Amino acid sequence: GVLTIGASDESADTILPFLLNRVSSVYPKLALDVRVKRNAYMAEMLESQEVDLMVTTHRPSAFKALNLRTSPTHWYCAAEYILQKGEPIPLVLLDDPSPFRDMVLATLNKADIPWRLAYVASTLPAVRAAVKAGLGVTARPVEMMSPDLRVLSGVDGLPPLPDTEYLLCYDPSELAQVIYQAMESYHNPW
Amino acid sequence: VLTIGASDESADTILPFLLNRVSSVYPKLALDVRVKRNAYMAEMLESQEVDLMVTTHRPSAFKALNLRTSPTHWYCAAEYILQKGEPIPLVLLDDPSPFRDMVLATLNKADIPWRLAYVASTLPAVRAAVKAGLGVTARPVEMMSPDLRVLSGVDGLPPLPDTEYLLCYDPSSNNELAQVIYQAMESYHNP
Amino acid sequence: QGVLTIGASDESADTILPFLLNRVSSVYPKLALDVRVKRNAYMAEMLESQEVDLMVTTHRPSAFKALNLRTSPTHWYCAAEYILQKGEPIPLVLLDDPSPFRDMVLATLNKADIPWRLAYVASTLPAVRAAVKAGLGVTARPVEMMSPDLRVLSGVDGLPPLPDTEYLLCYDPSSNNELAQVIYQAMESYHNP
Amino acid sequence: GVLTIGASDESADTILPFLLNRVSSVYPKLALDVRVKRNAYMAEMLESQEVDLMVTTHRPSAFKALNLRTSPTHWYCAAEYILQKGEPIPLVLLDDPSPFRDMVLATLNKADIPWRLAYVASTLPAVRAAVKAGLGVTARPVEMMSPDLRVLSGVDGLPPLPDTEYLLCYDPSSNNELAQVIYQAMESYHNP
Repeated sequence: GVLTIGASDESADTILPFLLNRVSSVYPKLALDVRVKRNAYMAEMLESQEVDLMVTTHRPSAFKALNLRTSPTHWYCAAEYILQKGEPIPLVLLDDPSPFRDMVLATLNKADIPWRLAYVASTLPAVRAAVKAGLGVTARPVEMMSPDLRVLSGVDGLPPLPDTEYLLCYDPSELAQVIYQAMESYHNPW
Repeated sequence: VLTIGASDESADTILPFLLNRVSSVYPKLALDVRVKRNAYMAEMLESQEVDLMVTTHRPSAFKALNLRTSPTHWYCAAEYILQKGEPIPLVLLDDPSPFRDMVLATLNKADIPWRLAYVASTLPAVRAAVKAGLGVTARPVEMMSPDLRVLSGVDGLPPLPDTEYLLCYDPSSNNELAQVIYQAMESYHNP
Repeated sequence: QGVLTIGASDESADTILPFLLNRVSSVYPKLALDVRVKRNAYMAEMLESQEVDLMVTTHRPSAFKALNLRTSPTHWYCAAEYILQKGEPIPLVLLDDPSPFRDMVLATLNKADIPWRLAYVASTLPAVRAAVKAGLGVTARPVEMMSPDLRVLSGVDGLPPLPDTEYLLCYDPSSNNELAQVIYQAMESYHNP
Repeated sequence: GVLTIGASDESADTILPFLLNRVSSVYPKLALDVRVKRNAYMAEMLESQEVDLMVTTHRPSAFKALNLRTSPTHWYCAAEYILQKGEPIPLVLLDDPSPFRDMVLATLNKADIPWRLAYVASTLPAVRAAVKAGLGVTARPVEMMSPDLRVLSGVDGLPPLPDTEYLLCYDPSSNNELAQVIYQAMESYHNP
């Protein structure tokens, strides 16, 4: 057969290595089409059966969703960046939609923290680069950590964040089913 | 409103350096950084879609300032087993990528048997397959993570050309942002 | 123009000593730098005996001035594909005493009635990280240890939160070393406007 | 019983995750204390039988030595470090002994390149920290590469460097049956 996997850029390089390793070890005859789009497009890709399985950081509402990894989410800035207390937090964000864009704005609002969109771009590479160059502050899971970056946390004025879930998602409505369930009886243990 | 195009490769490696300097010396100026695949960089700078370009493929018709020279290495999974004797299983982009063109030529010019074990459309798809131990690729030395192991001559792979990180400009436009920023980044690498 | 002796613990030598040594050897380009790197516990003794003029540690002293250079979150780590069986005592990878992180991880887990066992005790950090990555157990370290070999354990895995780790530049006020104080006075004027 | 492995500070965290991982899956039956000392002191530890195995990047003369990893060795400096042309190359090195210091000076003499010791340190973390702080140049295996750093190659005028071998080391003239059984386990599992 031909297994098509959809993964967000975010979960593509963090948790797809471990999955894609296991896919090509138990079913070694099977061709692998890994399609990477933004995290927003992942629902439409699984609904329209463009992909057989999905690895996302945004829980869907209509599809069974197995959790592969839960990461703490951190505020990030450049290692030598200066977070100016008093002015709005200068945010470096994706354009609409990334739940993370939606999520970080909600979190700073619920803490009465002014913010600003210092840099909006359409891809993670543009966002990652802008934080590292120190154009402002962003939020991603703990796996984005490089020596380029520093964590901004409560003492710098930034509120706690929800966890990141890296979710394998499957549509109940044959090769999608067996691979999901092979990851599910191999996830807990045994 | 300076629009900078950067290859998927060179986006996080060499654009932090540039994007830092533009938004510090000319801190007023809005930034549209559009990042596409490595091949589309040539087309984008001529068609005036971008003001500037940062790629690892030297163009022939554009000014090209070299921002960094890194060695290119073969990579496989840290725990990968490369079976010497049977064909080199490549993890590559689909056409086009100069890295693909360079890898096949370097394997062809040294008469090494190979195969496409995995052809992908994006770097995140390629990296995942290398790290999962689906085959080998060649990328600049900046991709080295603990997931990966370096293949060198010892394992049967010939040396690879350097990776050049290029800031590129089209002189045939009226773009002051392009020209003065290209000359400004020339005032740092070699004033 | 003198020879500045800086003491750093294994952890804060790697994380923030590049940042420190960069700032020192740009304002005083003539000044020689002797950095002696030991465990985190020997750091208090070293500054009082003026074996070093200044110290960078993650354990706040009781007797010394302390400039805060970075406050990082502290996280539990295990190997990326490690399996934490809920129900068995947590197998810990630790240093022997003394190490602040040990005292914290033991105090942390005791403070919330979670059983543990010493799956691996090591003598040095390179041994500890190697043991965490080998999937021999759990640890707690600042977020700066995070590599792809590893996975972070949080609340959903049954582990309590951790107090932050502070990377502190310290000075002996019971001293006469213009070197220590004036270099100390340089580091807060770049970490704060 | 108790398996004592010595690792260099260098190779302790690079390739010892794999070995100590493999020891504890085939023999979860034995306790193991890994003590990491400087890269030179590894040999004396195995001859004086303080440790049963060694993992080093400096080949010893008296002991069995399994090749576990051959990775390219590179010049490093700070990502934005500025290497002047003719002026002598300012080196960031350990003080004697680290064979790496011996190797950097040996190869820089084979091509007649002027140098100077801009920064000598006591520990690997102090040397790497000075390289990252951008006080000069060092040469370390490709596993040191982080975004802090840039690689110096031929383009900038520094000569080529030899590979690094991460070697599992054992003394055959000592009858540690546990040492050899772990050596052959890493030898029958480094070759499938």
